[PDB]
Amino acid sequence: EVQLVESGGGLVQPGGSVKLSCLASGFTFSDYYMSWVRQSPEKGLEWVAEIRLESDNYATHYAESVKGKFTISRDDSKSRLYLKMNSLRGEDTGIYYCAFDVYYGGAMDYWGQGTTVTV
Amino acid sequence: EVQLVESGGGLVQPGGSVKLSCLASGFTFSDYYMSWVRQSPEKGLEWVAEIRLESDNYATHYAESVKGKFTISRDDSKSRLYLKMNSLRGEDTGIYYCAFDVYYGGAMDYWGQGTTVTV
Amino acid sequence: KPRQKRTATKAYNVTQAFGRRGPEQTQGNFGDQELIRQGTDYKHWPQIAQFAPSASAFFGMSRIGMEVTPSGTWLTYTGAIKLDDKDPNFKDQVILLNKHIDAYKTFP
Amino acid sequence: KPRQKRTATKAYNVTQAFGRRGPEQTQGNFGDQELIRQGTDYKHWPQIAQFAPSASAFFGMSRIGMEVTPSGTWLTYTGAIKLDDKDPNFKDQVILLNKHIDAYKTFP
Amino acid sequence: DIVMTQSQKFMSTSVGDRVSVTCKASQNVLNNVAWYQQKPGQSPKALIYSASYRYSGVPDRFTGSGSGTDFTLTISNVQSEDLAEYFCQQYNSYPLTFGDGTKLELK
Amino acid sequence: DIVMTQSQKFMSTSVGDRVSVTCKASQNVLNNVAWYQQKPGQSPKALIYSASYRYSGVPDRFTGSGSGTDFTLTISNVQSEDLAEYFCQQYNSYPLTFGDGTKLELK
Amino acid sequence: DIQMTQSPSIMSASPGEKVTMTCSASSSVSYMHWYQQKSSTSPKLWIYDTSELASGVPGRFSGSRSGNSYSLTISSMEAEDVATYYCFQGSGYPLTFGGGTKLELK
Amino acid sequence: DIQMTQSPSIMSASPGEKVTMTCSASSSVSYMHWYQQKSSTSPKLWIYDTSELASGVPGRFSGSRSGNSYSLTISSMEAEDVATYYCFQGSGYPLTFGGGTKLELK
Amino acid sequence: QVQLQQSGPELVKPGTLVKISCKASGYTFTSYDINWVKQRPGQGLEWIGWIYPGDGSTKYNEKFKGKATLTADTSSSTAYMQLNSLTSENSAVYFCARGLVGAMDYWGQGTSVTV
Amino acid sequence: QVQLQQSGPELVKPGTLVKISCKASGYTFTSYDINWVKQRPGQGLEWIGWIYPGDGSTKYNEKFKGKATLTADTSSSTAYMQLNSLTSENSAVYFCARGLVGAMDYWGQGTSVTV
Repeated sequence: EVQLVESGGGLVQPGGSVKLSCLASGFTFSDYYMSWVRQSPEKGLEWVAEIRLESDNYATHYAESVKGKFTISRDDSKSRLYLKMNSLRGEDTGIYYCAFDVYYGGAMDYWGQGTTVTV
Repeated sequence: EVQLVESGGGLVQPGGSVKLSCLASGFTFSDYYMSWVRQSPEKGLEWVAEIRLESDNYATHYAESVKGKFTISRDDSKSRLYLKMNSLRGEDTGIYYCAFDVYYGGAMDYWGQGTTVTV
Repeated sequence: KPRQKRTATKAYNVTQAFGRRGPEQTQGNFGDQELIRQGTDYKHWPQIAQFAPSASAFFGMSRIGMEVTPSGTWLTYTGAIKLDDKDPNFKDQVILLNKHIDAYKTFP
Repeated sequence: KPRQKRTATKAYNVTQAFGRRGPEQTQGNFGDQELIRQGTDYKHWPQIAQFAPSASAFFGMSRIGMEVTPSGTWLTYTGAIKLDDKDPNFKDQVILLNKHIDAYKTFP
Repeated sequence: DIVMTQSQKFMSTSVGDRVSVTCKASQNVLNNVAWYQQKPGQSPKALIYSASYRYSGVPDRFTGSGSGTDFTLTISNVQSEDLAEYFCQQYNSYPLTFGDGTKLELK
Repeated sequence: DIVMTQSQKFMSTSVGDRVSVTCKASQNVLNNVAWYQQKPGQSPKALIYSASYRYSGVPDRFTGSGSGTDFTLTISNVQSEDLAEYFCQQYNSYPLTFGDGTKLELK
Repeated sequence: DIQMTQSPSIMSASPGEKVTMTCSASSSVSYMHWYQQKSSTSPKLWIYDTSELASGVPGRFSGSRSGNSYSLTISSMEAEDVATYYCFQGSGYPLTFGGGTKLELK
Repeated sequence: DIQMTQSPSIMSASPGEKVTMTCSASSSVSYMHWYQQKSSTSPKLWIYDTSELASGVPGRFSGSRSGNSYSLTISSMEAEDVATYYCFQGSGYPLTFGGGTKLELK
Repeated sequence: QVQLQQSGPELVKPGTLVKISCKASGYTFTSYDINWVKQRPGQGLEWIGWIYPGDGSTKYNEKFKGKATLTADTSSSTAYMQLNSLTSENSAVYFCARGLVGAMDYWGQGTSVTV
Repeated sequence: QVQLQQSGPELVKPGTLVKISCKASGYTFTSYDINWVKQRPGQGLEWIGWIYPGDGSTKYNEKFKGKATLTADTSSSTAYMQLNSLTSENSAVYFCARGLVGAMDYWGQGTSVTV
């Protein structure tokens, strides 16, 4: 019933901007929170940021490694999650996953496929 | 085991003073409450008074109609309960009983034999 | 703080302090989609909070036992609290305590 | 006040408000010969009451269920709280808890 | 989205008998369903909540039973003031459904 | 009052073997008993509390078990420093009634 | 402060029939203990806390908590139940016994 | 802020031999979770609430909590266990994954 | 007792915005939730949404997102609704009821629209 | 480390009052109980009683009621025992010890009394 799919990647020039998108189908999207996770050969996995429901005025929270240069937005009608990026320095190379959990609280158990971003 | 024995009653003229006794054997008398209950052929059972442990400075508590003219005291060494009376009117006719409970409070299960007081 | 005296708010979500809900004996059962997120900020909380035992009442009414395994020591509680059928709020509590009890089987 | 939110003291003895302790399912079994008398004035009360669940813990850890009989409704609460083994007060809590559980068999 | 389906769009009966209807749910909905009555050209009135309990003002002989999938409403000793349409609602996963309708008639 | 009886007023054993004692109670004492050890001359220490738990400093060679009436302990291996007297108490009724005395000598 | 009144004064009974005794309580008495006294003997306890039968008792009797009104239901009458019956408080300090109900046969 | 470190990094293993991986953490860690990632696949959840195995997880694995240090104990090594395992926190908003331990064979 | 009075019938031209009001009384307004439902003639009931006159929370159903806009007024315990579809397909009646978590307790006379 | 010092040996004449001292340290004094036990040479241990420094509560065993008397001194966390029945039957050793209600934790040296 639940299946995520993410896209929007491609080669990015140093200092450019790319808007990865994640689409969900098969569940009430405006009921659950979602977050993003990087994947790089060296630094392993690191947490990007998560977003909260419309009830709390679309409250956000971003990781300390990238406070700026990133922005998570969530339209509710089209049921997508947008991860806008800015000034991609030569460190953010690899795969990006969009993950969410049913029992609200970080226990992520519904991952996607992966979007490849290279500088 | 528990076996209460009470005595000391007898014929008393109006305005006199008697002193009932209540001796117990088979349990640690210094660790339980005890109260008195009167009986009359007409008014049924009424509550006389109760007494509490040495911890609360030998606290006492008497009924309403017999608030005065009665006094409960307890010496722990000889393991007895004393109920002193003064100025007995015509209402104090019948049998008096000792009563103490194991589970401190309310339900009285270990009763005695009875002491007959007639005006 | 010990896990038995932790309040659940919008910061500490119910699944973030009391563990995920499930069928296991240790895991909890109560809670629906709204409660596990809002916490004590859930709008109809006081009405369901009128059944939370006090400090003395919990010991005075529940049956307690100690079970010891090589894993450690556990206190087991078996309680039973009756609901008044005369108060007008009787048709306010059964619905609340039915929408949330055993609701983990309905989550996607 | 409802039975689930009564505080016991030297005025309301534990047996006077929570019912006489016994072996029945509804009745409780805690208290040895003094907690049923002094109440919250028991000189070792806080160390036992630190295991008392809060408002959000009782409805966040217990396996709540609802049972309906011709007698009425009943909320059934099973639970399990783990006691740590590193804090020194561990060897203060096992002594107290054992010398009060199932102590109604020791009365004369 | 949970779908609640009924049968017997028309179901007449006799006076003072035992009639019971059925209401099957697609996805498991525990025990949180409610049964409602509506006489023609009037507003609905709540009959039964929590699938077992009865509202105040609602008379006896209106009982409910079931859990999970098959919910049943049993009416005993059907009287004149019962010609109406009866519905069932689910409350586990917003959005909410109201069934289709069960007309209770005479024969 | 409660009397805690302990037979075997003199027991010998070898080194590093399994030795156990026995201490029976007249009335039910639930599980509220504790053992203690006292070497000749010096004051007694504390071995086991609640019949199934050790204090801090007691070696794991010592263990205890039992409930209700037949409270017992077991020393895994008899060492040189375990030549002393051992007692078992009754922390339930108020007259505490410590119990007799047993010794564990060599042979 | 507190006044308690048993409803039936002298209620008759027949073997195998149902008996109902009612004690009122114009107060907030938590649990109403419940005693029985026979002729020329010491009183004995019969209901512990509003529901529980006492120690050494036939299972015929059963208490209730119908609001502030409390009641005892005797399932079937027998020769072993001809005595007086009393209701007793114990929440507040000024304890008060009832008035008693005398169950006789027919 | 909370910083966490997994002690082993390239720990090897042999069939049937017990495997232990320890994740250190600061305080406020309520229930550390464990995820597993294989080569070229999406990450999956394997331990939640430090004790409960996930859906499909063989009963071989089990977690523990020795104070502030959490541990994963692979009972017996199998061919279907060569992957990277990483620890995760869930209490504080600044979530932080571990460093990962790559379990190989001998 | 508990009564929820609703406005009378309303005949409107297509597209022209409507407004259906229901005034509450006899109960604590900010203690219970007010929901709406529609009933096409012949067809069955179907959910629309609820509004709670506290934080102003309002969770519509998927079908009628943007088609309906609930409001609240705690000054007179009155809640009203604005519909903007009006395509002769929603020619029906509407019922404004109450509820704890969705279980409808009481009802009201309702209204009636006509395109 | 938790320790409990006690006075030295005492040789007294018959009938004379005897006071035994027991000083505590490294422990919250009002958070435990100081109890006493007696050990005749050859015989077994027997209970005497404890004193809680806070409330001053004292519970004695049946045998020694009116024989021994305890006291508390929160000024220096020291407790004393007065024996006022010694004639010839108590040439023994006394052990001031600690412990929660019931069992005894770490003990003290004790002291011997001979008439």
